[PDB]
Amino acid sequence: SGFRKMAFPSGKVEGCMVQVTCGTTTLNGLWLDDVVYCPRHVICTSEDMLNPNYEDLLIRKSNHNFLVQAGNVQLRVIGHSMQNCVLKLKVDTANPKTPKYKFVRIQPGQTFSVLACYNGSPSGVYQCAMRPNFTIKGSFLNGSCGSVGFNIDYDCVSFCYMHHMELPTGVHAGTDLEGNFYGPFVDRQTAQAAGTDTTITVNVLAWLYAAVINGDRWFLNRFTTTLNDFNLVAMKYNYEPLTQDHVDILGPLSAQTGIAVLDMCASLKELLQNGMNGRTILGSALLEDEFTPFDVVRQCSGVTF
Amino acid sequence: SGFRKMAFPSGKVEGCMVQVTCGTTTLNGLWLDDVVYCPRHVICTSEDMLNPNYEDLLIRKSNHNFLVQAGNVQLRVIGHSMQNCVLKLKVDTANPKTPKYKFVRIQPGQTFSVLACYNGSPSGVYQCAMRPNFTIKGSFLNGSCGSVGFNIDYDCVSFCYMHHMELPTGVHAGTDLEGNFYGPFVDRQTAQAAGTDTTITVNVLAWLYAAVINGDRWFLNRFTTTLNDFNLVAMKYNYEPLTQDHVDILGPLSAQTGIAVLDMCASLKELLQNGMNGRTILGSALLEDEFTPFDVVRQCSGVTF
Ligand SMILES: *[C@](O)(C(=O)NC)[C@H](CC[C@H](C)F)NC(=O)[C@@H]1[C@H]2CCC[C@H]2CN1C(=O)[C@@H](NC(=O)OC)C(C)(C)C
Ligand SMILES: *[C@](O)(C(=O)NC)[C@H](CC[C@H](C)F)NC(=O)[C@@H]1[C@H]2CCC[C@H]2CN1C(=O)[C@@H](NC(=O)OC)C(C)(C)C
Repeated sequence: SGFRKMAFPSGKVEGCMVQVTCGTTTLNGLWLDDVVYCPRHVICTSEDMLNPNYEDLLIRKSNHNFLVQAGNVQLRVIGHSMQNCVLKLKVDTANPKTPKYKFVRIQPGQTFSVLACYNGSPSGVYQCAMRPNFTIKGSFLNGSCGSVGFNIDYDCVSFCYMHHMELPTGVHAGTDLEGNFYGPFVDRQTAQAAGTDTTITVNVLAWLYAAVINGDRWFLNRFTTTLNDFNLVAMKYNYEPLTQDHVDILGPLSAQTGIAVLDMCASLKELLQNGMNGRTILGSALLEDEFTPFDVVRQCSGVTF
Repeated sequence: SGFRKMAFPSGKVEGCMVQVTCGTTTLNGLWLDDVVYCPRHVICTSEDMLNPNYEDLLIRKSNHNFLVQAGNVQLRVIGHSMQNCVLKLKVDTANPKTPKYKFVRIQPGQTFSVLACYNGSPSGVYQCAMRPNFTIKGSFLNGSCGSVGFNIDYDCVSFCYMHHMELPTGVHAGTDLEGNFYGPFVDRQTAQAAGTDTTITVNVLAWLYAAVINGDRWFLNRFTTTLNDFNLVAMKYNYEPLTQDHVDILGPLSAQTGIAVLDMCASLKELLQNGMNGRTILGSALLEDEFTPFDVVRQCSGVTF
């Protein structure tokens, strides 16, 4: 038993991390087969940043201007191109540690692990969610740009995030591995504010199921609710609507515990309207929304990779 | 900015994880050079467990009875011995992925990462603290025995924990890599209860410094306290005494923020006596005690490995 915020094992991603330097700027890149992916702003100084013309800056670079280091070893760059907000540096050596991988654009509410890196060297790993407002609540210092987020399914690493920016209040924005930002954000140092965030209702329910599985049952009430009536309450408390798809996705946890989803919704409604009254659930004094149903099953069933 | 519970990158440990089977029992082992370390209870059935005589059970085993698998590959066992609560299986192949390593017995209050594993395959990684009562609040399912806890210092993996048991209320007990339990516990299925736990005061202070560094300052008051007067309050709230060593260890964070440790102690005293009043600190509605001062510096300074 027990329940922790649990990241994927990071080894398969660690073997892909490199350092990319262009001029004065150094950040991280991702080396897969014979391509290194990194944020396009490696080609900028911190005066280009107010509004860089990246296409223009890149035309004045050539392959040799990119210093790519995998540990101690320089990798010779033999081609380069820009795809949205990422650069692809073709190198003359394929990474022998490349795992089976895919690039995937994740949906808001889904979780992933971040391997935070500096100068191509991993610092730590932690689990995040893509927030409904397309930011992530990460932990990043200057030098972490190009760090990636990912999920692992058996042997296959699905890369979903590359770090680019920090927005006001210490939240983070970035791209998929095709270089397309999540959310309305752009890679320039200009006033941009995230939309107002919302709580990921299906994930809160998943975490209440995790609590039940772990024997922390105190909040289960004797009632039920309709989907529509629950959503009227979710709206008031800035929770996202619960859909029938969400109900179906919660099916495995509902079956395991014998608690119908709409019964769990009645218990969550009471928690929203009345509070926790100083009690905890799974050691938390707030309702947690960064565990997906799959995260709960994986952690409560021992899924390995 | 940002602050997350952050585990060490797990790759160097993943490359050491194997499966060990003896008879009906399968669990995880740690393969370093030509030795596999695992819990001695691999030689038990789940009837031996009330009170096994491990020395006696082991005399009736020979090398070939231990099936050790590293991924797809069986490793031939050529020697075995017992050291306290761990078995050491000598194998005929040295692990080529062995990192620089040490075995270290950590002190209560210190943190480490756990790589949870099943059938020799890693499932996830998370950060824990050794509690003052010598348990850890982990996340472990049957099959996770032999999973290890560790810290990384640049290139060197310091292994500090191997998982053996779960105690009432879903907390966990285990050994160092010399097989000596943390705490009074024994590897048998007999009534054992942890001592009453306490809150790790120096770590709470470290986390308040992390909050200040991240701009979450609301709880800083205008006062100071003496060490003695603070400890009288810590005692009442089941917090461990703060020592001068702790004050000195907090020096780097105090210097960074300009807040003297005893001034931060006055702010913590007020939080203990008055509560948070529904506010959060670093996104938490409770005071967090599983970040050490070093954890805060590492995460707020970008230390890599
Ligand atoms: C990376 O570029 C990096 O690590 N480089 C070595 C950094 C990481 C900063 C934090 C830790 F996330 N990101 C930037 O500095 C980006 C930069 C590229 C896109 C536009 C440029 C500014 N920038 C920012 O994050 C700014 N954010 C901002 O303008 O938001 C509207 C701030 C944080 C520098 C003000
Ligand atoms: C490991 O042995 C394992 O994973 N084996 C495949 C397990 C892990 C159990 C949980 C997830 F931690 N541990 C045990 O079952 C141990 C076992 C070895 C030492 C004594 C034996 C009982 N045991 C327990 O953890 C029991 N704890 C207990 O007796 O505490 C006083 C319980 C949890 C099985 C009752």
